[PDB]
Amino acid sequence: QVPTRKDYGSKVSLFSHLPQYSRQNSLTQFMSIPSSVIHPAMVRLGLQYSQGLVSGSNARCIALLRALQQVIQDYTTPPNEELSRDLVNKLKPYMSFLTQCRPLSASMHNAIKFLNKEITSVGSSKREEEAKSELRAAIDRYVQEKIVLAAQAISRFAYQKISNGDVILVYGCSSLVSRILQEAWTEGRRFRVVVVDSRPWLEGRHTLRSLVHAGVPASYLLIPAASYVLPEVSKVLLGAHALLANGSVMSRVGTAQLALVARAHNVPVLVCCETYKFCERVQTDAFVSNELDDPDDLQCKRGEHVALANWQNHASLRLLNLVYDVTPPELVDLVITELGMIPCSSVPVVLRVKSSD
Amino acid sequence: ATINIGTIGHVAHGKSTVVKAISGVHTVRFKNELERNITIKLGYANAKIYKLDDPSCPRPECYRSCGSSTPDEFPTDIPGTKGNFKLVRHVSFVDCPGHDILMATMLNGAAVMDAALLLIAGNESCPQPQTSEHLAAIEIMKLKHILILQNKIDLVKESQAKEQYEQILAFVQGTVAEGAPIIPISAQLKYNIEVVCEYIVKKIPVPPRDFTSEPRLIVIRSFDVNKPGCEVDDLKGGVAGGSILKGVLKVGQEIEVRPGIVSKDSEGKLMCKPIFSKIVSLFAEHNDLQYAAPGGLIGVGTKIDPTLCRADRMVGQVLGAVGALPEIFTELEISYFLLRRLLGVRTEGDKKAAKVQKLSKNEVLMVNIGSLSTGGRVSAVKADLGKIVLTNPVCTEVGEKIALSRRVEKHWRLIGWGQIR
Amino acid sequence: RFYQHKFPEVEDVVMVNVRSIAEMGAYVSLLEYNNIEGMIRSINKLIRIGRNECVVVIRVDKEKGYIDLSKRRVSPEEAIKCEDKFTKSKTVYSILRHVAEVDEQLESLFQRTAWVFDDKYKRPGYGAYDAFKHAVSDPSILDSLDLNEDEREVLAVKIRADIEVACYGYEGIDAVKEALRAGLNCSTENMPIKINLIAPPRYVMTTTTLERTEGLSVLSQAMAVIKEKIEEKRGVFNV
Amino acid sequence: MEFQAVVMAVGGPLLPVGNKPLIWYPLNLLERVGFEEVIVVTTKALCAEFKMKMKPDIVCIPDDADMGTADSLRYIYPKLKTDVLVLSCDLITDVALHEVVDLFRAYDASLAMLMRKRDFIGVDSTGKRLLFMANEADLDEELVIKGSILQKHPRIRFHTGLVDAHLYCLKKYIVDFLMENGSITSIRS
Repeated sequence: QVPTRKDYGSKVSLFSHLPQYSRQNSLTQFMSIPSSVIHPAMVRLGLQYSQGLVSGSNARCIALLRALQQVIQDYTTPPNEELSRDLVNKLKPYMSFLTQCRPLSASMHNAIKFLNKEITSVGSSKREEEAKSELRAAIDRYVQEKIVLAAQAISRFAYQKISNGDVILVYGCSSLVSRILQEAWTEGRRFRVVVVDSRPWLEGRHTLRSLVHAGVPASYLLIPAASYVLPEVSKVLLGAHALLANGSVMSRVGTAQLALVARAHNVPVLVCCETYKFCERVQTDAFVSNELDDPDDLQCKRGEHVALANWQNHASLRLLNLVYDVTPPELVDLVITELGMIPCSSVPVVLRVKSSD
Repeated sequence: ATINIGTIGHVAHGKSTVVKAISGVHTVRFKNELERNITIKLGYANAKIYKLDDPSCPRPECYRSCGSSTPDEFPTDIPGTKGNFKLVRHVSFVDCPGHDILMATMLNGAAVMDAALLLIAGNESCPQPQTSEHLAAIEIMKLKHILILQNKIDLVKESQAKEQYEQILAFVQGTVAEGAPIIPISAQLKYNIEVVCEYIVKKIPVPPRDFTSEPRLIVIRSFDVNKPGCEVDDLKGGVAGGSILKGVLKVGQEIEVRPGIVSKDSEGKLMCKPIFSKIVSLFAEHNDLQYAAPGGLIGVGTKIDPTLCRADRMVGQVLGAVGALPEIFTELEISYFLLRRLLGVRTEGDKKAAKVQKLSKNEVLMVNIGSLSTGGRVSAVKADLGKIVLTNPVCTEVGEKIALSRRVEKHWRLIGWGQIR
Repeated sequence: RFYQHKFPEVEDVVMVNVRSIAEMGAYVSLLEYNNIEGMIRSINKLIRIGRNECVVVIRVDKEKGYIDLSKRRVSPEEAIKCEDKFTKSKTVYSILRHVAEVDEQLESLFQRTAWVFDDKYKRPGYGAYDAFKHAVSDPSILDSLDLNEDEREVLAVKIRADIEVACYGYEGIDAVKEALRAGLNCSTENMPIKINLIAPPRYVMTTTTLERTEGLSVLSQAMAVIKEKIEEKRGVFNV
Repeated sequence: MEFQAVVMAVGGPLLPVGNKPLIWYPLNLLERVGFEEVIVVTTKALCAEFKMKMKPDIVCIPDDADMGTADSLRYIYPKLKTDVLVLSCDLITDVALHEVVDLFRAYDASLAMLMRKRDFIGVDSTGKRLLFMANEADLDEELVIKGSILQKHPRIRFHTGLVDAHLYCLKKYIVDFLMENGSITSIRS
């Protein structure tokens, strides 16, 4: 009953700080099916989280927080022990196995920092049942406030920025990109969208399937074809997986490429973020926090002459698929947050709106 | 409740509107599955008979005597007259149909009626599909007042009309019908009801019937009206229209069903605690006569757990009086024989009727003890002695009405019978 | 419209509800005088849209629509009185809005429903709903309501316990009925009320809401029947 | 919580004793991974041979005399509150059983089956989502596909010749459906 890991295929020694994770292995072969040492619903949620079936950043963090809410719900605090400290040092192996299973975004990270600051904020003289229902109500109003009035706050803020007759490109499926554009289109602006997508994920199929139903005309292409549509765009928004301290975006694979070819034709770009998507630490590039995927998803249907059929029996061929990549500061112009509009290299001023400093 | 009379009709001629024509009251229940050609329940009616220098057979309605079994041709007779109708005998018609699916219905309400009338169909083929099947279960329970109630020659063509009924009477060697003469009827035209419906009652006397013996009742109904969202004070017992066979059932009469649910450490059969039951309410088919004559049906109201009477899972339970003459052992023996055909479908092959599959080991059994089909797994059963293996310790009186069911398909079959020692 | 006036007088405690965030403060509307609008570093976040918050009035208006509201110099021990002014009057507004079914007719109904009592005994929003609770229990003072007749007289969980007690014997069911009506008789003297039955097989008997934890009374009366009279005639029990 | 399971006694075991009767390995590879507070329903003579079983957990539950199949669940109803695994006795076991329960976790579903090592059964391209099974005589009617269930799901793969094992990874919704709709029976059907 110990959490274990492996490597799979091969892992490039140029990224020795960066792990590998396979998904077609067994994740319950070590663990007997009932357990109280790691809470079972959060385990099966991590298993959801490593079957690939949740990928949207605010979606996966709300899924993890609903899960840890359900974990702190059913586990009553037993007597003859300390109240909060036992719960938090049971919560640490929990998220250890969780970021073991599929690794960490920024959202999970500062979310669990908020729950740690909450569980050390709980008064120990408060008795068990009202304290548990109190922290229950506290964290679900936290995620309620942050997520849904972040959605409608960036709606009411980025609505007054969108032109008429303009077009707009976007890349990656968050939720709040669909929220701003669909909740704008329910207020009647005048535009047309275009969704570029990439490989191996074929990611924005989510977004294209959404916007054909929402009633907005769309276009669809992949990043070899990027600069062909780049003259036409007049403004571009962009969802993000992880904000940084020096005005950066750590997100899906080809984010900074469209940032660079968007500065290269001088179309200004805005991104949409919020409070709990920036870490405290910061980096120069992605090669110290970027994981890998299954190599063997790459494929073509060009007959049965698939060039990547017998890969790993060759040793002079490596599959090195970055999934979670960084963007420089002074090519993305601004971010859009819950406070309004602030420029990109001014983003660490929200670091001390903590105690109004 | 003096004499019962039982019309017995096999497959495919119609037993709904002809029950309406000559008996008056038709059978109906809820989620009934009432008929497709003939019925599948006991077709019972409530009758008070009177004859006033009139050969006709009237109902307790005292003005006319006709029916509604045909739309066009009405021959009719002298019906009678008014004036607070009288009562010759406490008689009431009953029916026992002839599919092979109603073994509960066809085996529980057949030994308890008194007179029998076997019917010949008129909507079937040139071979006889079920003529030797649906009184052969009534062979072992040994009724006496049995008649060929000749029914249909109306739509019957002339090539299969006037001689083949003798071939049916010769084909029924498994049916006690050689001492059954013919008083004919008509299911459609119901011609001349004053002689046609006369000697089905007038020729038939009382059966051999015991007046003051033990009421050893096998019950035919246990029904109840306690749907979700019900009343408050429906404390009753078996709300039944109950045909009795023996024993006078007065007010304060005693009657016991000894096992019911089998007693503690359920491998014995009896503990000396009798089941006390005072039947006061008794509905004599239009009236509340608390003094029940044997043989005939009466509307029985007992006083037991009302929870136990909603779905009648108690088809043929032995309720007997004091003086517990039934047997106490769990190793059931019978003196059986076999059904010679394997019939129920008509063909010209003689191939499914090849043999009689006996008892075995590691092989199932089921047989309607009265109308109770229990079984279990067997150990070592010999060739020509019937040792029925069961699971219910029941102090039943005599299982002289049994039908050895046997699976070949979705439906079971008929392969055996037997008389208890 | 709910109240008789249009604006409350000098130093009246106000239940109030914000709509949107202004520049000076927040555009705070006010439902309790039919939606009149007034005024009161990440303060500007829209955590407060559509939620009732206790406040007190500040200055003196006559007609000019002065709606300002000091959240600071109010006292929270009087805020429960403001919440009583809110919730009782909100039940009044709801039920009295469902009184009408098809404007100034409704307002003249409102001045002739609660303001009759509050011009006879002068209690602003406390004795109105409680006097209505009196009136649905005693409409004697509603006889003064010389209105049309059809508007006058218009003004969970219970512990469904279940223990099936029944016997097969006629003397058995006789003792069942005797001790069940005797348990009703014993329930009469000690007076737990409202033990009835709506299902003849079981005892679907209702441990009602008169003390909300009075399962002990129906329980020990039931268990006294269980131990006393019936169950020497095979009283065998499931849940 | 996950901490319970059950095995039905009769299918749809007194005389058959191979080395032992039908309980060799199902309790092994049910209890070689966890499951040490289980509730087994039983039925009599077979209820009292539970010392040479040498299992680290045995909890037997008897019943009435001649019973069906959903009534077993309906009488063990008042004490079960969480994830439930119901088995049968028509089983060999030759598979690491963690995979069926982990896929049942992996969709957060309510149902499961085992169809591996007359007979028709369908499932989609991923091999995971089903419609219904077809047998030899109840389907005297030929085969009926609903409209929308084939309008959305593109293909279906009917399987020919494997065997059932009557496993049901399962949870509280359908057992509440069984206790409220009591007259609905035939767990295999």
